[PDB]
Amino acid sequence: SMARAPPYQEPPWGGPATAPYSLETLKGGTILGTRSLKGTSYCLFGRLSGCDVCLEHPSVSRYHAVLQHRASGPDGPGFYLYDLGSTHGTFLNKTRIPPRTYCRVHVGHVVRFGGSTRLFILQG
Amino acid sequence: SMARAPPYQEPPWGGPATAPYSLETLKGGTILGTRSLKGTSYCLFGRLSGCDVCLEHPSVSRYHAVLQHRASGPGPGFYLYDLGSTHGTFLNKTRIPPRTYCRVHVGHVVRFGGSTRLFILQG
Repeated sequence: SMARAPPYQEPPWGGPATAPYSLETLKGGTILGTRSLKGTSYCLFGRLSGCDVCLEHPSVSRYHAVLQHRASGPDGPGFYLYDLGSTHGTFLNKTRIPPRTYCRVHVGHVVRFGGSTRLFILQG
Repeated sequence: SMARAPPYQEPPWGGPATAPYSLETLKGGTILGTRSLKGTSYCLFGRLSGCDVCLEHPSVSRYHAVLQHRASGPGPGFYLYDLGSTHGTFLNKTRIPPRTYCRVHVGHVVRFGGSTRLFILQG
């Protein structure tokens, strides 16, 4: 069979995060760990082991969503959520975002994928 | 009926938040809602009805803590200040010292006493 394409193409405006932004995980009222976004151009979330963040919940799509960073100017931050046509949705605070549409993630905003219990907080 | 005034003195460096900052409230992995911090210098938390954020949990003090904004000059400056609460104020995974300003970076989590409610500073 013909080898599948990668699930996502980084847009021309994408680039690595240079400032010390991070993603903090919450699970059911409990603060878990923090993942640095420094040096990250984009973070791919999904149930497949090949994702940058591998979610276990069966409602999460194999390739679910991407958090894309906009290239920093020469010098707030430009992070955008992009749902890959997920089966059970991507949520930015309470809103289910439209598929395949870049949605700005302001600092402190919460992201949830499908029915996963994990919440991800963009932090500065 | 009505209570005494809170034991808080707005510091000289305090001033109103002009940018659209807010507090997102969570409980048990569920997002509850958002509280705008627009047009306020400080947000008072506690069990008394006079607080800006009124918590019902009995472990939350009558006047528990303040989130104080630093006056904008010519990262936002928000600082948490526990009013000597009996059962503590938590920032990140730490119970903060009483009556000490502690920087709350955007997206960081605040909790009061034994309450399961979480507050996230958002931009």
